[PDB]
Amino acid sequence: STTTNSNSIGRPNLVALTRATTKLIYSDIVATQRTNQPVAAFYGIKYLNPDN
Amino acid sequence: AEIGGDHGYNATNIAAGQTSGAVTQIGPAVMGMVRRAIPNLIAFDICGVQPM
Repeated sequence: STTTNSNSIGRPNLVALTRATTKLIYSDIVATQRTNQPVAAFYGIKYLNPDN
Repeated sequence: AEIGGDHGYNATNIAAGQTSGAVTQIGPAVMGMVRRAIPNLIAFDICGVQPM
């Protein structure tokens, strides 16, 4: 009765990988526009009453 | 009636664009860059030229 314990298993089969990464949400949360200089300036322009 | 205003001719303000009336300036222009000249060379042939 040559059981399976006589056999020796070889290289185990790498069935599947598994990496952990968050659902990275920074493209959809905030508005992006690339800047061409080491200082970025955003304009704020407002319309006022005669009482400012 | 929304005057333009001007910088106080004070280098710190004009570079940053801080103004006195309305509409802060984006910033200065770029008229160009000036660098020191390259000094000339006294010809080596007056003395011995023997490439080693």
